[PDB]
Parts: sequence; structure tokens; C-alpha cells
Amino acid sequence: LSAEDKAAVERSKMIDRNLREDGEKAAREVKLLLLGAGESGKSTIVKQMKIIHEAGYSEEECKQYKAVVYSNTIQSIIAIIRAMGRLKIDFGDAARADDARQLFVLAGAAEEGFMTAELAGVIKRLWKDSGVQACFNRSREYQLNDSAAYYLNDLDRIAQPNYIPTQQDVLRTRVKTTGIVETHFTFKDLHFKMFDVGGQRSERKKWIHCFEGVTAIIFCVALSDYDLVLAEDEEMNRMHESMKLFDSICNNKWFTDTSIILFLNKKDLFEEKIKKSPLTICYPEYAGSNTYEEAAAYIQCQFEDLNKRKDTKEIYTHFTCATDTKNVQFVFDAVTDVIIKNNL
Amino acid sequence: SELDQLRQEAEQLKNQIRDARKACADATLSQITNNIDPVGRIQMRTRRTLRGHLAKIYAMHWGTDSRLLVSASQDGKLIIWDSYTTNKVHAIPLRSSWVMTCAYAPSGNYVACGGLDNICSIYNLKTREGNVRVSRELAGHTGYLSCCRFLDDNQIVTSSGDTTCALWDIETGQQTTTFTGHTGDVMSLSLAPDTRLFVSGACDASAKLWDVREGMCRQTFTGHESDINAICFFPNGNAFATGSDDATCRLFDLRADQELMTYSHDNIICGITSVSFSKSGRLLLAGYDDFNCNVWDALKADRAGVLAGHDNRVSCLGVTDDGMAVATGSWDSFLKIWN
Amino acid sequence: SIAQARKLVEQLKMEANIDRIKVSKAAADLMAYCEAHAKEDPLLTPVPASENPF
Ligand SMILES: Nc1nc2c(ncn2[C@@H]2O[C@H](COP(=O)(O)OP(=O)(O)O)[C@@H](O)[C@H]2O)c(=O)[nH]1
Repeated sequence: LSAEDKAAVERSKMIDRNLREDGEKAAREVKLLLLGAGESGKSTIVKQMKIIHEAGYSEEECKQYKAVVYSNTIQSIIAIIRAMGRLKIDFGDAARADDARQLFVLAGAAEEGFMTAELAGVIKRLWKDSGVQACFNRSREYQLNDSAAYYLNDLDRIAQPNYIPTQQDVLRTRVKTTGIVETHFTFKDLHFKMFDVGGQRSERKKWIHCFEGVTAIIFCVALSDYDLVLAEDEEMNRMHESMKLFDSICNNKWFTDTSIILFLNKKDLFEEKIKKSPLTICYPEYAGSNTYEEAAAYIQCQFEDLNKRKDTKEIYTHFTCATDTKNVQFVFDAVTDVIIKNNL
Repeated sequence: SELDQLRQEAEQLKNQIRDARKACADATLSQITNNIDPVGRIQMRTRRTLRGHLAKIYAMHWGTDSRLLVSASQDGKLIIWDSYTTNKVHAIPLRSSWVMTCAYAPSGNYVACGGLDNICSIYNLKTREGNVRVSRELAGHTGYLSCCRFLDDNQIVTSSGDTTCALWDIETGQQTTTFTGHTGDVMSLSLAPDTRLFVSGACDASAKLWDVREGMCRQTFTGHESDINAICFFPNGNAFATGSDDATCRLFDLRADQELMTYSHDNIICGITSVSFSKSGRLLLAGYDDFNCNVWDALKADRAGVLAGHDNRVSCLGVTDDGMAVATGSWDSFLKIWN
Repeated sequence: SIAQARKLVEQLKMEANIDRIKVSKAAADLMAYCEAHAKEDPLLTPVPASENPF
């Protein structure tokens, strides 16, 4: 009672000061939660924020993706070849059959990225083949990686002995993470906090409320999934599952005061796909013209329509190509502004 | 062929466990208690309020000394409080604020936490060099860390959203044992008194018994109509209580291998976030979604009262080893000590 | 297939072949333990309100 035990009370006071200052710093930062199905682009937007608003990637960090690049590469070629079996597609040149076997021989189990002169040639022979190409064109009929062609077309560069992933290579890589991914950056005078709970494959129900009160959500959508299914339910359309998700997220009680920002991503892939495939596949009752403008607009209207508090909340749609830094740079800037004009 | 022996063998194996239980069901905990003098209704008042967390608090844990306690809030800080002087002994800067759990080591030497980062961070409170930085990051889980409990400075168990619990060697940061078995996110785990074994509540609406040394599931308890977020051992170690989304708390007996009682009441439909027993085990304390902590007669199954003093939900409970006081954590960022 | 089934069977065996007890014994025992320490519990017994801890 009243003496030297007061030495701790001043430390207690010191601690509070730190809490205070920090808590103040914590009250003027922008928190963005990325959401949306797998493969929608969340991860890329995250990496974009690091190339645009922060250090980008140093030769050091870059060489540390060299394996994933090779892995993705191999993973991609294998999936296509396998895809030829299910689709009953031949090789343009029969000698490829041997290469296919060697692909699997060399490409051992999941160690890491191998990349040898022998394996490089093999993959190059396969990718170049007309049947493989014929199959690649039907990537809508099976699960296929989006950066397949990206890496495969650049096999010569990638395969090089002294190769080093470029920031693009890094951006195009898709690594499966299970923990929450987070990134910070300062931009336009404010500090930012962006998180991706993509790989957090668990019961959403348990942790969702942890984000109640985020500044805003950026919900990504893969426009090109309109003609894709789910290799598990078969009948379930991917574009539909995303909408269900959106409906859930959009009208979610925890997000009642949060700004919603749809990123209708993969517009570049959609632009090419819509020529070939009718939106009618995804939306049977679609009587519009099968053109980018009308089709893209239809989809936009479908998701925004899900919003039930239409008079209470506003959906800030933006069309993107997450792999384009310039495009991401610009859109984010419009996002940032809407954000301040809307809130702060 | 041979696949049938196994299948058939399995099918019947369940029945016997079932029937065996049915067999032992000669009476009810309630009937045999019906005559006891009821606790009546005793009251509690807040003796302390710990202020210092900004965000919601998701977990707290009393130190074996019954005075100090940790608390994890998603404000990125573990604050180690002095429940007596209310002094902040520590504020640990988390490398990831998505903390869902915190544990205080029996020796008051360490403290642990983790969450959406899927890691169990061990903090050595004795950094003679000065203050604290992470000592060990126990990584292996592929789902959020829902709970963790040190056995002793050398070992700690963790439950995870990836449906498993595990035993780790702190000294080396390696994973000792993988307790597979639950088919749903493991929300809570409870260390038996002798730290010999533990139980875990999950989203598959089942609790389980595990042999720490043997690393396998002994018994499996069912009955909850929804997820289980809290699990707690009856002081003697031959029973335990579980908290659930189905708005109920339940007492299960180990030796009898089944549920003895359900603690429910109409006009109470929110989920339970935390459970705890009084020093004697007569009272069962459950932290509720509706900002309150409800107190029940662990033997009689009625409401002995309720602790109201929170503005957001009660997310975590805590009874001192000396049974002297109760602690409550809340989404409202405050912690209270009740007597 | 076989490897999984066997893994299950052996687990079932583990829970099935255990030393069980009847409720009344189990129940009474708990009721017992409670009534046993009923005095050594500060949250039941409004202990010497003087200065102890809080
Ligand atoms: N062509 C193209 N590729 C994209 C686009 N957005 C992302 N990607 C790729 O499609 C795949 C999935 O993206 P990712 O960000 O990994 O999705 P997440 O699973 O939601 O994180 C990756 O190969 C990305 O590089 C886009 O707009 N166009």
C-alpha cells in the first residue's frame, strides 16, 4: 500500500501511452477486405498493391517465385494433356505421345520446380502441337489455369539457366495460401490495410464477423466464368455460385455499414471469350446481343440487382484486368476517391 | 469381398457402443439430483473492469497464480493484466491481429496466441534482454487457430478450423502429434486436470476425447444440434461441459460415455461462446451472444442467475484456479472480473 | 479401400471396447464431488467479504 510497487503503475501508464498513440494511428487507416470465389483475382489485386504503391518486387524476392513459376508451368501443361484424354483429342504429330509420357516421367511428384533442358524441350514440343492447341482452345470444358499460356508461351525465357522471374511472372503466379494474407501501403496521404482470406478454407461462418466494420469490400468476379461449371457438382455454374456469394456478402448484416466495390475482373479474357461463347450458356433467358458491351452490361446488372438495400447501399462497379498494373493503378485511384468522397 | 468384413464389422461396432450406452442408462442425473437443496440464486457484481483494448476481444486466460491474465483483441495486442491493481504488465504487438485465441502457460513464463494467420505464436515473458518479441511461431495448421493450451513450458496443444488438433514441441517448434478425426472446424479444446488427455468441441456438433501420449481419439460425444464453440472439463476430470450454437450447454460423462444433462431455457436462443465451472463444479458459467453470461446449477439444470455488464457479446469466460473470481471478455473491448 | 475401412474399424473398436459405468453411479459421483467441495467454492459461498482479492 502506497510505496515502491508504484514502479509498475508508471509502466502501466507507459504502455497505455503506446496503446493511445497506436490506437489513434489505427483510427485513420483504410481497411479493405477482398472477397470473391477462387481464381477471381483477389490474390493479384493484392500483389498489384505492392508493385504500384510500395516496393514492387526486388530481384531478391523475385528469384523466390522461380519454383512456383516452373510448378505452374508444368502443372498447366499436364492438365491440358490430361484434358486431351477426357476430350478425345489427338496429337497433331503422333511423336508427341512419347513427349507426353516423358513429361510425366521427368515431372516427378510435388517436389518443386525442376526445369531442365530436357524437360523444357518436351514441354515446348507439346505446347507447340496442334492437338494440344486444339485442346487448349476447349479449356472451357475442364479446369485450366489462367496463366497457362502466359508461362507456356514464354517457355524459352523461363527455361533459361540463369532465369529470374520478372514482376509480371510474379503477378501471374498462383500460389495456394491458407493463412489470411495481408498487405499495408500508404497512398494519397492515408495508410492502407488490405486483406485476403482466400486460402482460409474453413467455415466462413466462424470468422466472417471479424471484418464487421471494414472501410470497404472489393468483391472480385471472373467474367469469363460464365461458360464454366464446377468439377464436383457438374450442374452448378461458376458464374452463379459467385452471385450467391455476392448476395450473401452484399446483404450481410456485418457489412451493413461497409462500402461494396465489385471488380468485374478478367475483362480481357471475357472480351475474347464472348465472341466464341454465348452469354446464354450462363444466363439462358438472355435475349441481348452477344457482344462485349451488352453482355458485360447484362452481367453488371445481374450482380448489382442482388443488392436488396438498393436505396440504402451503392455498388461501385469497375471493370478490370487485374494483371495490368496500369489498369489496376487507375481503377484503384477511382476507388480511393470514391472512398474519401463517400467516407473519411 | 474383404471390404465387407470391415464394413459389416464397423456397422455393428457402432450399435454396441450405442446399446452399451443405452444399457448404462439406468437413470438420470436430474432424477437423482431432484432432491438436493438448490443453489437458489446467488448474485455477482463487477469488482474490476480492464480498459485498454480497442477492437473486440476474442479470448482471455487466467494465470495459475489467479492474479494475472492475458487477453487477445483483434486490435493486434495481447494485454497481460494484473487483475488486482488493474495494471498493464504487458501489451504484446501481434504480427497478425486476426487473433482468435490466447493461452497463459502454467508457469507464467510463457503466453501463446494465434488465429486467422494459422500460427501459434509463443511469447516468452522472461526476455531478460528486456521486452517481448515472438519466440516461436508454431506453423502447420492449414485452418485458423481456434484454441491452444500449454501442457507445460515444453508443450502445447492447439485446435484448428482445419478440423484437427495437434501437439507441438515448443523447444523445436515441430508438430509432435496430429489428432485427426473431427469432420468439422475444431472450435475449442480442454486439457484434463492432469494434462493426461483433452477434449475438443467442433462444428460437426461433436466433442471428442484424445489421449495426449497415444495421439488417438478415445470417446466421441454427440447430442448438440449445432456447432460447439466452448468445451470445459468438470473439475474432477470425469465429465465436461460444452457450449453450442444450438443455444444449449451440455454436461457429458466420460465413464458413462454419454450426456447427462442439457442446460436450456426458452427466451434464450443465441449461441454460447464460452463455458466454465466453479471451483467446486456446482456452477456452470456460459458466455452468451446476447452480451450476458448465464450461470447454471451444473447438477439441477436451472438458471442460478446471470452476469450483465457488457455492451457487445461475451466472447470468452474465465474462472480462477482458486475459484475466487470470474473474468469475462467482450466484443465491446472491455474485460470484467466478477465476484 | 481396405486400408481406410480397417483404419475405421480399429477406431470403432477403440470406443466400443471401453470400461463403461451406469448413469446413477456416474451421476451420484458428480453430485458427490460437488457436495464434497461445496464449501471450498467462493462463487457459491459469498466468502469473507473483507479484503480478499477483490
Ligand atoms: N488473363 C487474366 N488473368 C488474370 C486476371 N486476374 C487475375 N488473373 C489470373 O487468374 C488466376 C487466378 O487469379 P488469383 O488472383 O490467383 O485468384 P484468387 O484465387 O481469387 O486469388 C491467376 O492465374 C491470375 O494471374 C485478369 O483480369 N486476366
